[PDB]
Amino acid sequence: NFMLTQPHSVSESPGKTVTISCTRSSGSIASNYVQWYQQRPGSSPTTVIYEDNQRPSGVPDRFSGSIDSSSNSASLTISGLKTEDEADYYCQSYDSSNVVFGGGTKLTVLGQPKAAPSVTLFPPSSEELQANKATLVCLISDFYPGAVTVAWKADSSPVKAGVETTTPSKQSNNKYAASSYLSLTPEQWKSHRSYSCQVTHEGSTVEKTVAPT
Amino acid sequence: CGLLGTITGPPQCDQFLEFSADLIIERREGSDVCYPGKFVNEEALRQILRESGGIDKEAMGFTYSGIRTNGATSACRRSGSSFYAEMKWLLSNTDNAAFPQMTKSYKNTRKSPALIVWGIHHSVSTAEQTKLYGSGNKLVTVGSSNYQQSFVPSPGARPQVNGLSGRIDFHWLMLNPNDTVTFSFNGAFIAPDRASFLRGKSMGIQSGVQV
Amino acid sequence: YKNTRKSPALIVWGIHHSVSTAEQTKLYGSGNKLVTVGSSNYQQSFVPSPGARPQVNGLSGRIDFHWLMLNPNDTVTFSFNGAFIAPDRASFLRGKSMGIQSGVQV
Amino acid sequence: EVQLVESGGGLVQPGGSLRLSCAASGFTFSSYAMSWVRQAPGKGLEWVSAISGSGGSTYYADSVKGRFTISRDNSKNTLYLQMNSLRAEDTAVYYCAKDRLLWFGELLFEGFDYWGQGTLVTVSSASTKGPSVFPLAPSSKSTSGGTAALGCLVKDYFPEPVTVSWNSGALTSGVHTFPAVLQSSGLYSLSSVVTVPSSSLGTQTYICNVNHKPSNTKVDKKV
Ligand SMILES: *[C@@H]1O[C@H](CO)[C@@H](O)[C@H](O)[C@H]1NC(C)=O
Ligand SMILES: *[C@@H]1O[C@H](CO)[C@@H](O)[C@H](O)[C@H]1NC(C)=O
Repeated sequence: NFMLTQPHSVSESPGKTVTISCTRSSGSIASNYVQWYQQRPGSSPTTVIYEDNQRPSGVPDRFSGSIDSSSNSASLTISGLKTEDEADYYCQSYDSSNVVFGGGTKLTVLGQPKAAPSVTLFPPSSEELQANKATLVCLISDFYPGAVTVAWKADSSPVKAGVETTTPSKQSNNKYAASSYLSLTPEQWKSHRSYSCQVTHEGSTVEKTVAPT
Repeated sequence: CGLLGTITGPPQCDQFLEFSADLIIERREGSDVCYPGKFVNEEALRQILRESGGIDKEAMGFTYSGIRTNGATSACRRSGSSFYAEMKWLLSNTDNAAFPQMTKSYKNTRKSPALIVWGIHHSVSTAEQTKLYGSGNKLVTVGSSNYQQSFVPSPGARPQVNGLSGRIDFHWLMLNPNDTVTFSFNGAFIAPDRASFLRGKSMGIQSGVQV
Repeated sequence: YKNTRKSPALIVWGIHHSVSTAEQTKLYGSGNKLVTVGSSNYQQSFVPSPGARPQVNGLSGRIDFHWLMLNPNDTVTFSFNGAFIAPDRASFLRGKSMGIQSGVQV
Repeated sequence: EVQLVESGGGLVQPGGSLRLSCAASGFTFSSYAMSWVRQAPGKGLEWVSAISGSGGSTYYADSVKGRFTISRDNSKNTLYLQMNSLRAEDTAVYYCAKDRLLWFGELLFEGFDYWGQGTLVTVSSASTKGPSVFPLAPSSKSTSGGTAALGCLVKDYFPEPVTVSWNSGALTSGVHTFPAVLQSSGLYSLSSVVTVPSSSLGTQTYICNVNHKPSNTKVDKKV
């Protein structure tokens, strides 16, 4: 089969115009139909596009579908954003008997100026190193919009096993917060040269590093 | 099995692709098609088959290069999705949405005239047509020494039959011995895999009574 | 349209052949127009033929009519993007009669 | 008005079974193929299986093939999904989605047009556990504009909630207790940190007060 790739974060101001792209790894994009589902948080998904451009009855004309065969992409487009358009947007396509879902895109209507996140990275405590355990804590606070990507690196190299990342939730001040805990064992902790927590927000990366002692 | 279903081979007619008879009986429940469609000049072809004595099938030996030849649906269902056993639903590439201009030809080396059949697909919409056979104006031509005719697909919504609102139009000519048939097509083609020859003489009837 | 009556229905439609491709797109917009008619025992498709023609009743256009007969409970379905003269009423036959052609008095 | 409704969601120990049932109404149920879509709690959509209008053809996804069995009863306008040999990974929200075609799995898929409200299937060997608190020590007397970062780490606790106060409720300004993460083990975990002046480092005592009621485990910890 194949895989579809949408951005994690998209943001714009009310009345402006966004586009959410969806790129297909293998096989042409114009070799089967593409959908666009939208999921407002706490509700089931609903379908705003089918057959790559068609609006169901009851979908505002500001939603449009598209297919760019050159970039092998399908692109949703929303004109004149409302506040109720804030949701997650999944693209979908099809193969032999396989239904491929996009990663999902978080569409944020800016209600306050953007704020880069604040990263605070802690090593494992010497006490947990006595429990023969080791845990890295990457605390991410005071960012808007509420979309981040957390990547861990073992001394120069991606490490995805043992990571647990929270869904961003709103703080008291209408800004979002998240956490990410990498689980390790003390033998791997003292093994490498350094450990890093990379937080990606709106196309900017804030990297922090820790080390044994 | 419908009497015309012996030529195309829908799932009902799998046991009647090469029959040989003196007396042929059609029943009221016989359907020539699985994927909805109908034969141009159906009755003439039925009248030809009723006195045919049977059908002999010879592979026409078309080879297709760099397109999709597995076209299938769950209307013509044998194992899972399938299609007519004597024909092939030519689609486009998964890699590229193009259907190359193809030229496929057959020479009747035999002493008896050959029953050549083929289909033209009328997709549910131009969207569907462009998704299967690629974008652009689609055109299929057929030619021999006697017969010549060209076909363009007519996409549109038809009433639901076996779940499909599309239709296939089945056409046919009879190649004389040593003559040649040639198919130009850049999409919307249901190509024949095997040809059909008449085994002798017979009589067909229509009835609903015991044998 | 579905035939809800206990007798075959008579469906008639028309296609409009405009005087030009300009006339034709004025009425129905730009594009290529195609009408597809389909039922169980019937499937056919028609294309408008626009172009120059001599006048008949001072009109250079034409409207030709087509017709099938819907068997009971069979559904007819049209697909058109222009040049369609749509039927409003279907016709049902009443029984037996006899037709003649004559030029004398009753 | 087309409306779908799912029932049967619950909590299941891994290695167990559960029979979900989606209820259909407002359309001709026999002539529209049906499918089951799931969504992990905080992840994307994932199609699970599908079934034709007749019910003869049944198509499963790879991740669930052989363990899941889909079926339907066209007379009861009801859909079913038999989930067997359940795992932690299969914990998600399950929707029934009306397909646009009669047949599934043929050359072309027009998507779904209606989605049921959803049902939560949770799979975890949920043994109630008291946390184990660890101190998050501050940096080596390094600071930014006077600030500093130290906190307490609550680890491997179940179930929610816990309460973390600092110095028996004295320290309020500069504290931030983060939401818990539901890690792979079926358990929760969270932290809480304070932004303190870098001067008092080494000259003051900061005590964090963790209270877990269901485990009756309450621990004060010093950084
Ligand atoms: C057809 O051609 C073959 C040789 O190519 C020849 O033997 C045969 O007589 C021909 N038949 C007719 C009817 O022309
Ligand atoms: C036509 O359809 C109606 C409604 O389903 C049915 O009651 C009736 O028996 C049918 N009659 C014929 C002649 O098809």
